Amino acid sequence: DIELTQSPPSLPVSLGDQVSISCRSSQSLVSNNRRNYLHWYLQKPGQSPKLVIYKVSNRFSGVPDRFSGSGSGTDFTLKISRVAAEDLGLYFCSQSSHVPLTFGSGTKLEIKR
Amino acid sequence: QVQLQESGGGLVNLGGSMTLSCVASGFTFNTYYMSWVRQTPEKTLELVAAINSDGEPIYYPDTLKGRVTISRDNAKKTLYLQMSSLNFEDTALYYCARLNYAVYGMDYWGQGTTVTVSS
Ligand SMILES: C[C@]12CC[C@@H]3c4ccc(O[C@@H]5O[C@H](C(=O)O)[C@@H](O)[C@H](O)[C@H]5O)cc4CC[C@H]3[C@@H]1CCC2=O
Ligand SMILES: [Zn+2]
Ligand SMILES: [Zn+2]
Ligand SMILES: [Zn+2]
Repeated sequence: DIELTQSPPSLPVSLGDQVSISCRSSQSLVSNNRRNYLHWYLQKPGQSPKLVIYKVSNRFSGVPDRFSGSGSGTDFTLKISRVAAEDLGLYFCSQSSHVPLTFGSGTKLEIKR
Repeated sequence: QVQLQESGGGLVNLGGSMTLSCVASGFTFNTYYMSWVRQTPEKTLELVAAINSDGEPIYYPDTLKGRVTISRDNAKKTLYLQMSSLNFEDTALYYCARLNYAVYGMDYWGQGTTVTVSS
């Protein structure tokens, strides 16, 4: 199906850092009528997944100003202008352009040791 | 506030069955497509099933065809998932997730219910 590879699998950060995470699609998301249906979820530790961004750049309801997304085709990026403690957890990209809807390999945002 | 609460998980013997429930509140449940996503120990996420507001399944993976059933009781604002012939791989955290027309994907997710398959 469509594989979504997330780089890096783990990202050690410091609060206040500006980070960019990647999601590479195994197949183009512009091959049909559902162009770039690429979304991002945050799974905070001990909590359920929350929608951050949908359709590459759209900030979902309740998503702070510091989150943004870019990309077209096969390479998508999620950017966090200033990491807060509430931003740590597992980030999952997901595509709904093609059937079935699939989820990415994940990027764990964690405090740098 | 949109709320989703799964229930019914627990310990199951190899080859047994599971019936999960997800009761919805804070929205008009009968107008939303719904889904079940399972999360393995490895934190991998996988779509198990999807249903329209009409109660018709719109998706099942072929790796489970014959062992899964997704249903809804709109009046009870409840979503169900039935799975039979459980194997060691069915062990996961099972989440119900609301489907959003604008996202064309999941918006809200419940807390999840755990199914633990035991030999
Ligand atoms: C599961 C799925 C990915 C998600 C796709 C989706 C994602 C969101 C979605 O939204 C639903 O849209 C209805 C509509 O279009 O009228 C509105 O009425 C509902 O209020 C809303 O809940 C609908 C669909 C239909 C097909 C689904 C695919 C089938 C195969 C697959 O992989
Ligand atoms: Zn594939
Ligand atoms: Zn895949
Ligand atoms: Zn396709």
